[PDB]
Amino acid sequence: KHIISPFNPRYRAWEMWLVLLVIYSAWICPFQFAFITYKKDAIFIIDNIVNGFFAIDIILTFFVAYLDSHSYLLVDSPKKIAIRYLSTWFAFDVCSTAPFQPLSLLFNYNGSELGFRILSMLRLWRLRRVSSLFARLEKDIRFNYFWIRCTKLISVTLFAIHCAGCFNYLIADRYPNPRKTWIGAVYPNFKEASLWNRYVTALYWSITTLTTTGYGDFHAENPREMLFDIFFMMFNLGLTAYLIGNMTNLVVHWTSRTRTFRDSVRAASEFASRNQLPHDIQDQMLSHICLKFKTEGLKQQETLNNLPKAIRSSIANYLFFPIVHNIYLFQGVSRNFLFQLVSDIDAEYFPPKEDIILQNEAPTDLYILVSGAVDFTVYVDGHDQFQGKAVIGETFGEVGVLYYRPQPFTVRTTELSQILRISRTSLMSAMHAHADDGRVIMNN
Amino acid sequence: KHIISPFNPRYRAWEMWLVLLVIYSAWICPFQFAFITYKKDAIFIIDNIVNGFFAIDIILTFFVAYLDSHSYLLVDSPKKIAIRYLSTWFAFDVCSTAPFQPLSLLFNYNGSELGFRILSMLRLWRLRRVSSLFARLEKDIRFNYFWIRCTKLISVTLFAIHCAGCFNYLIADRYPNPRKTWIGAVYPNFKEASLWNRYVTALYWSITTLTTTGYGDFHAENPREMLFDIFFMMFNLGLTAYLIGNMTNLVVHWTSRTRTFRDSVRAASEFASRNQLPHDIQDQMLSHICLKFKTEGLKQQETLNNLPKAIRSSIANYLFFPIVHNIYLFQGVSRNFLFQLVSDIDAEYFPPKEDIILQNEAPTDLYILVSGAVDFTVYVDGHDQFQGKAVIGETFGEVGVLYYRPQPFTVRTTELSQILRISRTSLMSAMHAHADDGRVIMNN
Amino acid sequence: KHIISPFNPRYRAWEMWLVLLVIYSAWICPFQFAFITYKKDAIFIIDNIVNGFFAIDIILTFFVAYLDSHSYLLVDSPKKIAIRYLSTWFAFDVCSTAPFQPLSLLFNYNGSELGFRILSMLRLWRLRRVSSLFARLEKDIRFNYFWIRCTKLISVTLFAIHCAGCFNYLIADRYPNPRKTWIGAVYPNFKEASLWNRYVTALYWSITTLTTTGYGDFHAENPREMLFDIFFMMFNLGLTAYLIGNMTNLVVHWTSRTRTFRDSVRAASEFASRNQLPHDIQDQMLSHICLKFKTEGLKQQETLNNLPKAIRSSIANYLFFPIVHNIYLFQGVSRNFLFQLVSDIDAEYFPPKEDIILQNEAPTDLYILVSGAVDFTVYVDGHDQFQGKAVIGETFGEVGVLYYRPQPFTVRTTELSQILRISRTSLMSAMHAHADDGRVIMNN
Amino acid sequence: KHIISPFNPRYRAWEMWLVLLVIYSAWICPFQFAFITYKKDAIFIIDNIVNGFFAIDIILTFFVAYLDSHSYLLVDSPKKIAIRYLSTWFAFDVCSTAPFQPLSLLFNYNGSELGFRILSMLRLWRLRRVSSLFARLEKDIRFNYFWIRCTKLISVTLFAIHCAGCFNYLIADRYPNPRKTWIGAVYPNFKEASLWNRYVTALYWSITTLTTTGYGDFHAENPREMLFDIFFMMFNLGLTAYLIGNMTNLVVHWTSRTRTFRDSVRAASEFASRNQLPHDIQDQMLSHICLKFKTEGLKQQETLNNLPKAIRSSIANYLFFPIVHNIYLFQGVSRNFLFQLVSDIDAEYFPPKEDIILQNEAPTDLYILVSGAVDFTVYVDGHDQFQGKAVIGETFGEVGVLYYRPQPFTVRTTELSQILRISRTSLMSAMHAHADDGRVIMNN
Ligand SMILES: CCCCCCCCCCCCCCCCCC(=O)OC[C@H](COP(=O)(O)OCCN)OC(=O)CCCCCCCCCCCCCCCCC
Ligand SMILES: CCCCCCCCCCCCCCCCCC(=O)OC[C@H](COP(=O)(O)OCCN)OC(=O)CCCCCCCCCCCCCCCCC
Ligand SMILES: CCCCCCCCCCCCCCCCCC(=O)OC[C@H](COP(=O)(O)OCCN)OC(=O)CCCCCCCCCCCCCCCCC
Ligand SMILES: CCCCCCCCCCCCCCCCCC(=O)OC[C@H](COP(=O)(O)OCCN)OC(=O)CCCCCCCCCCCCCCCCC
Repeated sequence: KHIISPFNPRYRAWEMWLVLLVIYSAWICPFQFAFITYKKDAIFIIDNIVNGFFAIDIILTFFVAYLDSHSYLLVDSPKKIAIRYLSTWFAFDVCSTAPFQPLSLLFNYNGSELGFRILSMLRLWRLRRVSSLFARLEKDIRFNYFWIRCTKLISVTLFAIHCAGCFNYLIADRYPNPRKTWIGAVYPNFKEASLWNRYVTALYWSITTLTTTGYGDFHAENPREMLFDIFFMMFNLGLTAYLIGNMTNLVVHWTSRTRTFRDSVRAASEFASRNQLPHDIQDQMLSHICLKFKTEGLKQQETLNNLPKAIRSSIANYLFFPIVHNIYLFQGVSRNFLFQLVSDIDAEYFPPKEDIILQNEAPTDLYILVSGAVDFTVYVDGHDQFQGKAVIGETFGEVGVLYYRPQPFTVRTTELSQILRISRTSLMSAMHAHADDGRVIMNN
Repeated sequence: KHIISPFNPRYRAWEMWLVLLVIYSAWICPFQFAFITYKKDAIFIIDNIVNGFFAIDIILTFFVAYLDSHSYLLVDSPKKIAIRYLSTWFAFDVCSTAPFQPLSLLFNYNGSELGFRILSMLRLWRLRRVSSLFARLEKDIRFNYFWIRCTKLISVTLFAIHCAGCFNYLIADRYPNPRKTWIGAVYPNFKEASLWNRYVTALYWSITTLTTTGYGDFHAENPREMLFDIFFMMFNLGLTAYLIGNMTNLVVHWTSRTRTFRDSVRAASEFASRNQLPHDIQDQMLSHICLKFKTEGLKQQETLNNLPKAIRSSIANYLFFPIVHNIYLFQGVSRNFLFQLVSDIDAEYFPPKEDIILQNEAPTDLYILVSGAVDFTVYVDGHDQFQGKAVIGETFGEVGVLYYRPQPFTVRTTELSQILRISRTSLMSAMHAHADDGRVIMNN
Repeated sequence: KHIISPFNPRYRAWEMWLVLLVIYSAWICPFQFAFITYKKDAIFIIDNIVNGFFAIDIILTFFVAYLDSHSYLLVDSPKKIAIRYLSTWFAFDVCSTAPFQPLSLLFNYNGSELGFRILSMLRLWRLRRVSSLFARLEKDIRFNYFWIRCTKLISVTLFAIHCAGCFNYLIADRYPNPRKTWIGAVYPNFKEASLWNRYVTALYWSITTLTTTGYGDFHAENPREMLFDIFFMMFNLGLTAYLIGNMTNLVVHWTSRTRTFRDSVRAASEFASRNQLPHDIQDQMLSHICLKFKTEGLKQQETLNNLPKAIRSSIANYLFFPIVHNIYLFQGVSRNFLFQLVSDIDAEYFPPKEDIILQNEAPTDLYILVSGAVDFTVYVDGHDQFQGKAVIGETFGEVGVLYYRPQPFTVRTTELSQILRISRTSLMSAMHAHADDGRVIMNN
Repeated sequence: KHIISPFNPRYRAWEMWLVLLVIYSAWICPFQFAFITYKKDAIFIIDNIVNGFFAIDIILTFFVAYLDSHSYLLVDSPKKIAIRYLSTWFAFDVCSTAPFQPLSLLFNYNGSELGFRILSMLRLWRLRRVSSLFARLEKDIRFNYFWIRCTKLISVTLFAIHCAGCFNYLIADRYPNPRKTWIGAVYPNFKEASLWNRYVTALYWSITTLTTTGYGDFHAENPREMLFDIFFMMFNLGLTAYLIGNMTNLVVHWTSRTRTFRDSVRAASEFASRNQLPHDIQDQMLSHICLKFKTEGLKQQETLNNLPKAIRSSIANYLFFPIVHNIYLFQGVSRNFLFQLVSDIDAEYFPPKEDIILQNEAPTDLYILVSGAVDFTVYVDGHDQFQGKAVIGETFGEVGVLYYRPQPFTVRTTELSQILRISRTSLMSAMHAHADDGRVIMNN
């Protein structure tokens, strides 16, 4: 219709500008509540320009498409747009837009009272535009997760230091008795003096109790600050148990790859020590785990067991398709038979001096050497050698279909392919009875 | 029999009222132990009305059915009811009901002594009605788990602040020497003065050491408070290691859905970067993981692999039964053959521009388009198109039973069904040899 | 041979007595190092009786069998016993037995010096008998794990409070300058006075910094205590990060059963809300998860998938063997055919009003009602009913071997057995072609 | 070519020497920044000898092979070596080598200024040689993981104590007002006195706030130290939430073997208590879990399900190959038939008095006794006995191919082999129709 979708450029840059008017309007919202208690006319225009840019956006979000939850498609219908916005965030977001301190200055008051500037704390209710941006950026795959989760953990404590260093200056500044307050016991005057733009003393108190260091030079004196310190030191129990529990969740997400690798190396050194294995086979099982971690990641088979059928079969056709193409065992065969390279477990990456195929074995699989070198041997000491692109196991459908002639083992560092009795024995039926003819030509 | 079962309304509202008489009777139980040490006749009637409502419930729970543990059925037998209650919570719950301070006032005493009002601390033994309600509400599926586990974590610390701010006023109030106590060193009188209903000073001390802030304005002076601070600061080691360990368990339960999603996106970007994949296939595997998370949740296949046989087969008959009904390949077929839509993996939700079926493939499955659109193509650039309810893979049991004619790929956002060679090839035997006749009519 | 095995009664009660002489000899080992610096003749006999009971056990452990690591059998050979004990714990355990303070009093000294009573700190090296008992009791299945792991966490901190409250009294008691120490700044004399058997002041200092409360009434004054507080406050970083990390491991072991239950309920309420399921099928899938948790535990199928072959088949022969015995479909059949009740998935426990078998289905399984009641119905509203021990699905090998006549659904609370086409169709071969004869007699 | 590979001995010992010149050059880098503010000529030669050994290594790393990331092979090409080093760590590592304090002494200055010795803090940028050594040693399997991860956790806090105890002495030493600083309020002079080589006071302040103990004897006085304490106490929130989250990760890696063992024992005692099993079968299922943990580890089947095909088949040929060799059922058979001992589940280790084979069962497997003893019995009380190397189940391919004659059960402690109907029934095809002849000879 005549509705703008909630995507680029005239809306995802307007929404990024209203975030900068929430970070500002949640900094001066408890700061002018305590320190700058005049608010005559100097900052008065910025807090009304900003409050005007949040009245436009009440109008503007009756024209956004909102991306329906049960259909996963955009809704372009100005009635269902309207009933949704009027039921979730209209009675909440119009109570943060109507001016109480600027506009209702004209009735009787002087722009300052206790139960009249507390109504200006509803400009902290527009913080949901920032909290619903951290929820959106966590699922955006082009943004990091360790540096969004810590930005959410930093911005919460920076707001808890600020909003409780300005709520403990109001208890001291509005005490009818003399300086028997937390700041008055060491700095006896602290008013109309001591450089009001440097409120570092009020933040130094808040960081000392939120981190639970506690020096005791600033502490509660009157029973008004004993109530506030009880309600603040119960908040800091819940805060530091939330930062520690979140950083514990992040360290586990940090170091889970290197820890489950050191679990499987440990479990394969417990196995080769209980059974008193020789050193010549313990090195073959430990060099393989180290090379599987360097090359195949940690969970690669679980990664591409979730791709449906055609994302997986298109990965295996960019990868090693001209490897299985130009070998002699499939030469002059049709395109559609070498379009079944969909069960190649090509994640081999064998280390040097590792046996791929033993001397005699149940001949389960052929291997295709992608890059590297392999040296055949016979029962005591023989010598044959395969080159950098050949096949090393093709005598599992011929005169030795119950045995193996050589015992190959790598020399440099070799990547193989491992086609395993599902595309030569369990693929009798599709095409290519010609492959069994191409093998006997090489044996002359 | 004549026995009331432990369910609604005359028992699950009576049990909710005795919880409010435990929250009260665990607040004034250490409060009148220390501050209001008179207890002449003012609060005396409320602590005996409440103590009478706990004598009724000793009688009443000889008539409750209790829901046997090895049979999972209610026991209505007034003898086995009686032996169970007399062996678990009778010698414990009659020691919290007999009045020691009210009733044994009449022998010799004045209602106050050290070893006589400590016997009134057995009214803290009725706290098991609250602790066995948090265990019941955690397994009730109509109550939340993140806001029951934090209510249990708040009520434990609120009781630890209260019961140790009233046990450290008794050490100061009952010290025979003058004000060389923790409160006497700063407020030298603090007795018969300083507004006894405002005991905020005793809670301000307890919150300062339980959170381990520690200001040092209130500290131990005499060796009676040095013993109590040792036994209290060893409790706060075990308390804050229990709140942090529980909130770490809750944050892991909070953010496990978005963290294992960002693990699988990371593992599929490590795979497409080691193998140097082109950008045109990396976008197909990354847009699929993002859409599988939005629609199929996280573990949906593990959810409905635990439903037995008929909960699962009734889900698949409300869902997409008139989808597989009115298509041409099953038209005029019996009801009982299209009552085997029990292996439809209908959780497709394919993104736009994703290939469902390649050009040539092992023809494993037919697909039924539920909602969306799909455009067929030929080897270079062709064009055919399926509508919003048709079948896009039905040539896997006919003239191309070893191949595929088109290569379909989505355009809008499409949900499919994927019946896969278990209800057309491995269902030769039940019924419907007519389905192979309905296909040749559409090919004319 | 003539060797005692390391088991009951004359050795596992002697070893439990030497543990009580380690708990004692690790309490007075830093206590007489600092406070009771005389040690003339009063406690002198107990520290030599105890030191004699540890010289017997050097002799005695040349006659213990020790239970070999690679063979899991006891070694009774007094030579290999000897080489093992002489290589692990002989040069360590004879350095904790030879008396330096008692026995070498006779050369020149008065039983006290700095570099002579530090050699009596090697009586802390016999703590390995306690540390190797916590490792043994953790794998003993008749002892708890939550109350052994916390006893190890309590005994470590109780020793860290004691051994660092006695090492910070030696810095104050042996300072050549006057009372400008941590205790001397508030209690100026503190020597030959202030009730030496009450060293609570030295423990009150240690608990204040180990829990990191910190009051500042006792702090370091001289640069000897500034060095000790640096080496102690680096130990308390490693200590409280070890208690919090261990209690986090215990809370996860505490509450893993109720948390993964609330994960699977949540995942099945996300599934029934995205697909807009009716309320009459959402209650069937949610009442089943709640009853599977109450009765089948959490992981029962993973429990008895690890028992080898005959522990599992003997569980299923005590359980529900006279259930499958005396039914009509196996009546007059041999013992060895109803000795194949080894694939009965009897963990049914169906809730009320849950459908077991639909109206028409692939007839996969028969069910045997163990306890409860079941009511059959026909397509709209019919009525038949099975009793408390009958068979409800036996028409899957007869005239309806492609269908189902009724649609049973529970009424009370029912436990079933579910034999599923592996002991009636895939057991044609063993015995009992008579079972197909017993079915046609009941149909007359 | 003429290029040295990054391995032993002339490079992996040169790199270990430059680590000792980073540990030194990150200790005196903030130490001479604050305390030794002269730096005339005494330490001047060591900070230029060290700065010369880091100018050699800028030259030397244009000749190292670097082990390519996508090929896992060394690159010997002096052009691609050069473009890699010039793009990662050349503009970073030449800014830490050019002398600013020594070499630019000759222009105008006296070797000390604020914005001139801050440029000597770029000698902290050579710390990446230490941080990239902890990343390398974590994946080296010949080094431990619990004592590399704690060495990284100790070295971070030792640097945070040092670098913030020297940055808070510069605020006190360079304050133009008199001693109204943190150290000046208690030690009023502290300059040209109080033993400058003992800066323990500046570390005692830093350890008191980093561990959040907080005594209050040293606290901020001027508004320069109130800014530094805010920026430091926000760092200590992020530091102690990183040490606790890392030690929680290490304790879970510490005690995961004994915790999942106590989970499976608990889950098998919940199962044998709900079903009211007799004590004679509960002991058989609990003694088996305890012996499977002692011998088979925790995850042994998951260990050797990842070895490819020939590491696994060479483990089973060193292990129990002369066990299956010299038994009567395979005597005089070829080598290649007893080269298929690749499906032997030899991890039995049965406890005493445990039934291996019941009286009548589906005869699924034969067993070969490796070490131990086994006693046969008949239905009530019979007696036969197998020796220490015999076969105990071979009547599953003969006259009782639907039954079992004895019911063996162990007596001492027995390890078996369990060949299970895949090498006698599903190996009809390879060789050895002679094995069925060798069985009838033993039955005479
Ligand atoms: C130097 C100063 C300069 C800077 C000055 C300030 C600049 C401000 C700039 C703006 C900052 C942004 C502020 C808002 C950030 C957004 C916050 C947010 O999104 O947090 C939401 C968070 C939800 O949790 P999260 O982990 O995101 O959940 C994921 C799954 N939903 O939820 C939270 O935030 C949770 C926070 C934890 C709070 C714990 C409270 C525990 C309370 C326990 C009470 C105990 C009982 C007390 C009773 C005492 C009575 C006697
Ligand atoms: C009122 C008082 C009354 C009572 C008085 C005292 C009575 C004493 C009675 C005896 C008490 C028993 C004492 C011994 C108990 C046995 C201790 C034990 O077994 O602990 C071993 C434990 C091993 O760890 P655990 O988790 O058991 O391992 C499981 C897997 N192996 O290992 C541990 O213990 C670990 C302990 C943690 C220590 C952390 C140290 C961190 C160090 C940080 C660095 C310090 C040095 C820095 C130097 C660098 C300079 C910058
Ligand atoms: C206005 C301000 C004041 C307002 C006051 C309000 C009045 C209070 C209202 C009453 C309401 C609260 C009533 C009490 C709460 C009831 C909840 C409860 O008790 O829960 C039981 C809980 C069970 O544990 P949970 O983890 O739930 O177990 C799950 C699996 N069973 O178990 C627990 O809760 C366990 C408690 C944890 C404590 C652990 C600390 C013990 C450590 C001791 C260490 C000693 C070591 C000694 C070392 C010294 C060495 C020298
Ligand atoms: C007795 C005294 C003697 C003194 C001797 C001194 C000798 C020192 C010799 C040198 C010692 C080593 C120094 C270098 C340390 C080397 C280790 C290192 O840097 O490692 C990097 C480490 C990496 O992280 P790790 O978890 O290993 O990652 C694994 C997966 N990549 O990363 C880290 O280490 C991370 C650092 C810790 C994290 C700190 C978190 C702080 C964040 C909070 C900041 C808040 C900012 C607020 C913003 C306010 C905005 C207004």
